[PDB]
Amino acid sequence: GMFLLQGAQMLQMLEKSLRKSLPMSLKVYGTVMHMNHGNPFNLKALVDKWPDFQTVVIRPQEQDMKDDLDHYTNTYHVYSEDLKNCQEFLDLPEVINWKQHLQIQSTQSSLNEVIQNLAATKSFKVKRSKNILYMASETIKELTPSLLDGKPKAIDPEMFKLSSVDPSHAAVVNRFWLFGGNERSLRFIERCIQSFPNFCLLGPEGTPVSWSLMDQTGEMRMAGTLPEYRAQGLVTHAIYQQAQCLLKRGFPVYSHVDPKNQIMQKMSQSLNHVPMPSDWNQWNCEPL
Repeated sequence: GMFLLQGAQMLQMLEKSLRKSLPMSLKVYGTVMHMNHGNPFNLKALVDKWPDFQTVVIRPQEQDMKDDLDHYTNTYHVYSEDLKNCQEFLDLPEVINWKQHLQIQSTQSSLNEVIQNLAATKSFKVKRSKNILYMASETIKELTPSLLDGKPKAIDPEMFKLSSVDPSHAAVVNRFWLFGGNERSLRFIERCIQSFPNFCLLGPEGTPVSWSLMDQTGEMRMAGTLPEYRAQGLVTHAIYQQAQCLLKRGFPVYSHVDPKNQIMQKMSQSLNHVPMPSDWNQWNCEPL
């Protein structure tokens, strides 16, 4: 079937039900926690059955998804306890509109089978990004304790000053983001700057030299450093502060790393972030 969740009590019941599917449900779980704290991206949660759902999809509002090319807006967060149910649920046009350029995100790699099946029946092509999921040790201990000083090196506070990311910083974030470099990615970065608590280190003339952001899933993302300032652990500082902020507010701290990126794996380990067994996935889908 198809049921729309509404209000704090249902979103809390969904969070509780997803705790035993961590870390595979983490991409959804983080999104739902941020939906329950002001729903800044104006998302909605769909399940196939309630309360005993098998598949959950977080989607945006139809009337916000006007640009068929804007896969940053057209993002769906999925977790399923049964791949056949999942395929039947993602087959419903009120759940996912496959006629747009879209992204599916999940910490559950097994969904690949479902998405490759629908690629044939809904006539889309798919490109998959698969990365290493990292979680803070504090978040593992709170959420998945059965799976279980991390402070950055001191830097000169006269040279580098911790601030928030300003909207005027969006273009530099966009320039360095692996998934950015265009106007659609710039607008998405600007929505993350408006919506969430992000950190940067300012150098000469309040130019950002290193930055840490997060998106509507709660994941820490879009972090970067100007090339001239790399190898001074500036990015460790912005990420450390962003994580401390989220931990103090009771949110999960998690991120992902390209398995080829040795520097960012070592940076994450220096903060006591742990690689998890369930990969981070994004499927970019567009009509043939």
